[PDB]
Amino acid sequence: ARQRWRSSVSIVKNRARRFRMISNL
Amino acid sequence: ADILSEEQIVDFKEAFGLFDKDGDGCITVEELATVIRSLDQNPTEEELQDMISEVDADGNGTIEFDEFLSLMAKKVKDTDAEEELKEAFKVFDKDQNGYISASELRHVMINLGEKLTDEEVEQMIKEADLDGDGQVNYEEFVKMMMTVR
Ligand SMILES: [Ca+2]
Ligand SMILES: [Ca+2]
Ligand SMILES: [Ca+2]
Ligand SMILES: [Ca+2]
Repeated sequence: ARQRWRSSVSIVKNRARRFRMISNL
Repeated sequence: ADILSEEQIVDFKEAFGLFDKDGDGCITVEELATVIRSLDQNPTEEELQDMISEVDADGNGTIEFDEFLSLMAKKVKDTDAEEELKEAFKVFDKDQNGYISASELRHVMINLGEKLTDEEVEQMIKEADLDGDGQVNYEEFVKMMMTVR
């Protein structure tokens, strides 16, 4: 289940509802 | 596999619509500033204008869907652990109780377009949960993201 776990985190990164990129800058 | 489905553009499309309160089609520095300002932070307009013009080829002063998509879709690394480690946990632990509940992880899961089963749900969280307490603590999460083994 480590795959799905990472997928959830990886997918979240792509979704970035907070805009990690823009938010950071 | 390289599937890539509407679920990808949809997620971005949804977020984009959020940035553009006046669904004009293109996000403007002003609108962007308002959203950013209401994000618990207020960066200098200097980098904001430069950053926007940096990606926006025709640097028209607004980010188009195509630009927004590639902008994020392209940039996806880290450069900040405390950011990804905290941002993720913050999302998983919505209630921010220090533990990830199946229900919380259940949504964060299917909410991504995935139909799991009772068996999968168990191993899904039960696997990460080292204490088998049907919950995952931030500590366990960090270790799971580190060694993983
Ligand atoms: Ca607009
Ligand atoms: Ca542009
Ligand atoms: Ca919780
Ligand atoms: Ca645990």
